[PDB]
Amino acid sequence: RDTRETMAFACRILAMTEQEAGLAGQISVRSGAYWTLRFGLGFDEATPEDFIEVDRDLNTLSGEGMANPATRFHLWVYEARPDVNSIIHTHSPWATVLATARQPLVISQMDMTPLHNDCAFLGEWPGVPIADQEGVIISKALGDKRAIILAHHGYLTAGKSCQEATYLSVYLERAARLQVRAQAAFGPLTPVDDTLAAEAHDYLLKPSIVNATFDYWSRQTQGIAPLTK
Amino acid sequence: QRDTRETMAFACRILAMTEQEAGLAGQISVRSERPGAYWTLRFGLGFDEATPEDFIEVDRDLNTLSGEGMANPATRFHLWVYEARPDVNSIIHTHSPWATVLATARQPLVISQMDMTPLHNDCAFLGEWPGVPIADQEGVIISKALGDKRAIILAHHGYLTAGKSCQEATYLSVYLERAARLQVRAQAAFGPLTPVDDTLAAEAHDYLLKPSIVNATFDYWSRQTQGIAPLTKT
Amino acid sequence: DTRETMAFACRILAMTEQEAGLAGQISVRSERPGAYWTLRFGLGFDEATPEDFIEVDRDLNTLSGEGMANPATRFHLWVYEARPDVNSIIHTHSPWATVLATARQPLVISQMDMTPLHNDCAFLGEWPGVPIADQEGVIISKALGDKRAIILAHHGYLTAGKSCQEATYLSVYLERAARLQVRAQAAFGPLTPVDDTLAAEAHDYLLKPSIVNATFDYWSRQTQGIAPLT
Amino acid sequence: DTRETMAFACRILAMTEQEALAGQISVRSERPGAYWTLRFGLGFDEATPEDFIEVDRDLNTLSGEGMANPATRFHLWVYEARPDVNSIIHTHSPWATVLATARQPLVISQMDMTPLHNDCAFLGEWPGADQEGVIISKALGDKRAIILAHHGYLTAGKSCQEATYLSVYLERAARLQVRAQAAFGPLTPVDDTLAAEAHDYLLKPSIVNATFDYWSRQTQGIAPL
Ligand code: NI
Ligand code: NI
Ligand code: NI
Ligand code: NI
Repeated sequence: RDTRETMAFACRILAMTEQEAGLAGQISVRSGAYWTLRFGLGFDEATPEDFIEVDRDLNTLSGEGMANPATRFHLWVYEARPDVNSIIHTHSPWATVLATARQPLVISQMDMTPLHNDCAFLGEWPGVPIADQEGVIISKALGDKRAIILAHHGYLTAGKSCQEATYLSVYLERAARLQVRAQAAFGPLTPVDDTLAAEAHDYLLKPSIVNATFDYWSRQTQGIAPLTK
Repeated sequence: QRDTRETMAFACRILAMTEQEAGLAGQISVRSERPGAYWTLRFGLGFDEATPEDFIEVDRDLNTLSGEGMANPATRFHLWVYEARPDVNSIIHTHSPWATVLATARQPLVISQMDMTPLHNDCAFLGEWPGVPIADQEGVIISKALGDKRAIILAHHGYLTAGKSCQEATYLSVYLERAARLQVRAQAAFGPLTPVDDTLAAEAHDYLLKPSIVNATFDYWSRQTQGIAPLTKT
Repeated sequence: DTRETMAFACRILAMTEQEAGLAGQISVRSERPGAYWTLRFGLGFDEATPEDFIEVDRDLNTLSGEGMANPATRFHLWVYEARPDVNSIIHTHSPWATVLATARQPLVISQMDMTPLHNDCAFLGEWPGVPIADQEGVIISKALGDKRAIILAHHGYLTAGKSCQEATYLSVYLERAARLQVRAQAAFGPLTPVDDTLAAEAHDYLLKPSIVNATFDYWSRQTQGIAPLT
Repeated sequence: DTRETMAFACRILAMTEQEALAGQISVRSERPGAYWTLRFGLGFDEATPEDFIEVDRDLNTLSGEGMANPATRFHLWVYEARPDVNSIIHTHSPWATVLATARQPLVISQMDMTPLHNDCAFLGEWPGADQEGVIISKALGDKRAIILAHHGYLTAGKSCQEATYLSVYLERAARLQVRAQAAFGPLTPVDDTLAAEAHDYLLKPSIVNATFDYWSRQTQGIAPL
């Protein structure tokens, strides 16, 4: 119940922080099974009852609905990364600009540091590959990283929890927006010092900050009343 | 008739939601079951306010055959596209923000990302801007330049999409506008883009244009326009 | 009817994203000589109601309505005196038109919707700081000449219409034209202008009273809220 | 009244699009060595008057319910260095952070940028509370604002209304500069004498307070016609 509620909030947060590209969004949580948003729904309409548990053959083991067959590749990532418990893939507007231009992230600001030495870049675009080819390609290119920019496609985040995968997704999208806006006006950016970036990376990825931020974004999706007159 | 008008009303709300307003420049039509006629949004209304009763059926002379209202005379040229393209049943024309950047800069789309592929080998580019021609000349110019494509970027003007259904014309419109936004933002920061392989782009084009995906995506966007309740508070 | 039209013009300007603190100005020439209708000081365009528009004279005395005029609108009298054809003036520091003003870049007519400003947008290259009405009015009236709009370097823009509907339509079209030009030049460099003869025909077509008034009425309905489809 | 003013300042910052839990706001307390601030874990968009607490130099809550955001402790060094400052805002707002990330100072080229003319410091070093406070107080000097390289910005006002006004004007000035440079390259600055006159005009209390009250009314919702 807690997992489905967390996944529903993660979906609403991703929709609120403007990540939508038709029905291209995917989310999963490790259960050889995984929890995922049922087929045909967007992140903005997800409720706890829309998350189903499914095996390697995409058979539903718990809940009502069918899995989005495009999430089958997530099993290869979970198999390669025992530390990963949640995966998010979207074609969000600004991260997809970096993907389309074949441009890796350049760590030049405090909030970009959760991706410092933690964002892989897959240069090859295999088109619409089958689940197995995509899983092997993405697991290999991801390596031990928390995120990957997929050239000509979008991005994927891989977190130890659904809260961490969501936090990485939002921070990667905002980091991409900052980099694209800054390079359009001023050209290539000078990165910050690697040692200080690694310290800021560890600071921003502490569970207390990740969970408090996820809970804040969750409250924002529910609506906040203006101050009374 | 009722289902056609309801589909057109949702298409208008979806275009408005996906931010495509430039005054009353927006046009939408659906080929009528009656020869020589088309359904279209009545004059004076924006896409964001369209309801089923705002779609009227008009003839080649712009006489209203069915419904209450007068046609936007600027939609008369659509008849030439329908005549040239028996496969086309719905047309959308707008001056949306990002697609109009490409049109203004005389820059064709460069297919460099998965969601740009429904326009791969499917977007014509009219390089000449003819000013404000009368519907007949506008119709011949646009039908000839469109050829067999699903979309066209009209230099110094905007774009047009031509679908087998109103759902397909809307899907092409949204994907073209988002593809143009991605390209403009990418080129402003990084310069010209590297196009993806043509064969893989054509496969992704065919995958994304399957009727099941087009209709499910149109229905999803239709639900979005109606408002989605937030998750409840405890 | 004048106060209602001005209230809708204000809501339209706020909706179409022109906001910059309380820097906005709007006026309509009064039927009474030497007077003009304007939004009262301290209110933004987004909160304007018909009762917030007052009629004021050259000395900023309130002739009709409740409230005090924004003294920064005094120079509008100089434009009305120089242009008998002008009945409504709008000045704001809208986001995109102000990028052109800040960069000292005139509009380049390269798309259909930019044509209402073709041969109709002056450019004041000098920024006089915070001048008094006497100086600002002469500077702006002289630079505007017979045009419908002017980009004011390092400041913003002003539109001058035969009606409040036309001043509003010019304001929205200028802001969107500036957005299109800035976005296009950032990605692709300087633009190719369209043919002058065709641009003048498109200018006349888009400035016809029927399309100006239908568009103003459409934007008016949008500010009031539209219910989603059931 | 202080907590209500801070609640409106928070809603205005959220409305004028500044969100990155990175946001900080404080007001110097009437009690020496203390400051009022938004409690930990809340964003500016949800702040109510009861969410502002009074805290001491050791981050102990003196008044109200809640714990302070420990990252606000450095505000004490700015208050100690600047007796004229009574409110401080720090955010990583979208456009001001573009300038900070690119190490680009503001170039005063338009009327609404003038409240920052000769009033915006630039800290070039990114150090990754005692060290942060000394570094930021020294770099800020006597200015109303500072762009912090690779980080964000801070404003320091004589009132919460002035800190909020400086925040909004700096973010909009950064947006204007970034959009203009992307399309047209480096900007020509306006005349310094005229910029200083416009700076003084726009920072008059009547304009600052009327503008803050206008933005406060906007956060509450305005009925359509
Ligand atoms: Ni994908
Ligand atoms: Ni058109
Ligand atoms: Ni002004
Ligand atoms: Ni910070």
